[PDB]
Amino acid sequence: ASQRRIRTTFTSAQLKELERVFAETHYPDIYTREELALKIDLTEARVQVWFQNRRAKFRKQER
Repeated sequence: ASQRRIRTTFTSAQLKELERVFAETHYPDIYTREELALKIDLTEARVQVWFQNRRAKFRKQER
């Protein structure tokens, strides 16, 4: 099952990696999301949510 979309379930190491990938690729593709899912050991849906919310936050903070 997926995790709550508004809850953080990641470590500082996991968030660091997720942030790094975001900076490089803002919209992970099929295979990238798959690998990301393996990195966090959670459904791909969880990756999609994180990057979707992170992208929204980016746009809000974008100047």
